[PDB]
Order: sequence, then structure tokens, then C-alpha cells
Amino acid sequence: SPEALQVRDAEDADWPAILPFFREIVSAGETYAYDPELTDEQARSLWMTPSGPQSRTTVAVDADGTVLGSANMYPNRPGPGAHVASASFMVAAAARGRGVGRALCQDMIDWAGREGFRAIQFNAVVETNTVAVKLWQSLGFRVIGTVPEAFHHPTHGYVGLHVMHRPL
Amino acid sequence: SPEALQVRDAEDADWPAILPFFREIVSAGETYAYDPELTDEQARSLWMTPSGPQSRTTVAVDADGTVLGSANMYPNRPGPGAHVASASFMVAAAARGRGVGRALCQDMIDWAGREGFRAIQFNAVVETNTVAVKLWQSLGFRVIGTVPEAFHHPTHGYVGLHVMHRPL
Repeated sequence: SPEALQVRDAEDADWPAILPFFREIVSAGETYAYDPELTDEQARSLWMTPSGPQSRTTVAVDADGTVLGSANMYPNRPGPGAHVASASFMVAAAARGRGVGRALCQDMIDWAGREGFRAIQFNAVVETNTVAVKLWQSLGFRVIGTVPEAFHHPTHGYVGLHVMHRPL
Repeated sequence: SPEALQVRDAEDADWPAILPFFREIVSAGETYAYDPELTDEQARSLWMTPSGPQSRTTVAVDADGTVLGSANMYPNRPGPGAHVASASFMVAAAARGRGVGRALCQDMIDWAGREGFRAIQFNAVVETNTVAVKLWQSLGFRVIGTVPEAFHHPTHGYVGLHVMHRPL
């Protein structure tokens, strides 16, 4: 339920529940471009946020504490680009249609605002991932442009990658 | 001269000549967003291409073998995005206006073609860097879109970052 769902900072102990989401996403090959052969520990380094720039990892949990999804958020570029945040999202297949993506992204937008960022950018949103596209649009993001044929989809062939942006 | 200029694979021994270019670019803060405090060896790891995916680092040299500039080139994204190449360029301040950027980029386009890439993408081209923008346009790249106010320029304030693309 919406009432049972919480987005909170990820704890180190949540990583084993997040890892299979990552593996599902690489296997499906429909939403994000990753190296297919990362170690568990390489994936953890990319996803979990170590203490010490303006970065965070969250989990969405149900009322039993079961992890349903996760987000991480960080400056999109360093130095003179660091005022623009970005983020990535993973939702458990079993948890789709429960508003988990929306909750994670809204929480991320609230975080970016309070942390002083001026905007949020998603560098590559697969154009066939229309659930994500439409969800991000509903949360204020727009397509800046689309790089054509930039992603090989297993069913739809070479498809575009949107760059999406939201001011804060 | 054009005749004296060669683009060739970088040798390990060229790195000390390339390092100051990197430092100049970070210091000026006008063209690329980098962490300002990378070690020399972190910069080398980011720039020089180790053996073992579809990546290369070049130097432009004069007839005495003096390094005038450098490029590196690689897949823009892994896995299902790996058919799109990207690249970065650094030209010595003292070597500007000698066609070094053009030579490095043409060589990169020729490489990407022979290595089988389907396109080239530049993720972030500062909109005020019009020498680069116009040069890339002259070599077939177009602006896909511009992320507004994504880069803090020391004179022009918050300015856009173009995403640029060329088919192969």
C-alpha cells in the first residue's frame, strides 16, 4: 500500500536485496546500458554511496522492511557541472505497478532540492521504456533531445536514447 | 605545417607532455567539467588507453616529435550502447589555430569507422566553446539538444551543454 511504502536511506545490509535487481536489468537489456560482467562488488561500488560529494542511495521498503526498489543520486558532472544532479532507479519486477518508481523519484527530487541543486538530468532514457518516460514527464522532466539508434533493444532493434531534464 | 603534423597512437612516454594540457583545461574552466583535484595518475588512467574495449589514445605531433594535442576515443556506453563511440580532445594553447583539433577529430572519425561503430556522440559540449562547436559541425556533427544552464562558465555564467552526434 502507499501507507506501508517508505523511501529511506539505504543501509549496507540492504545491498544483497538490491543486487538481484541489477542483475535482472542487465539480463533483460531493455532499460540501461551496463557492462554485463561486473562483479557483485563492482556493482555495489557503482550503486551504494560511500560517505564523503552530494550523493545518496535509497531503498523503497514495504511494512515488513522488504526492499522493493532502490535509487541512487549524485552530481551529474563534477566541478563546474556539479549543480546538476542525476539519478538511477531500479524497481523489483514483482513490485511494478505499486508506485515504487514514483516514490523513489519524488524522494530524489525532494533531496536534490534541499541539497541545493539547480536541475536534474537523466543522460540516457531508452525511448521504448515508455513507462519510465511517462512517469518522469509526470514528475516534471522533459525530453531535451534524443540520440537516434543509440541503444540495441532485444525486440525493437536500434532505438533512441532521450536526454531528459527538470529544473529545480 | 599540415605536412609536418601527424596523428599517431600515443606512447606511454607521451603522457608527461599531455598532462599539462589537462591541467590547463581544468584551470581555465571553460570547456570540460572535471574534478579539480585528480592526481597525475588518476588523470593518466582516465586519458591513456590500456590494452584490452575498442578504445584508443592518440597524439598530434610536429616534425620534431613535439606533442601538440591528444585525443582519446572509446565506446560511449557499454553493452547495448557500445556501437556509439565518443571521444575527448585536448590541444595545447600554443598549438591552437594550426588545425590540430581538426586533425585529431578526423583521425578519430576514421578510426571509429574502421572499428565498426555506427555513430559518435559527444555528451557535453559547452555552448560558449564555439570554436569546438563549429569545428565539430564542419566535421558532420549536429546538436541533438542542449541542456540549459548545465555548466558554470567563469565569464558567461550558467550556460548550456550541447549533446552532439554524427552517424557513421
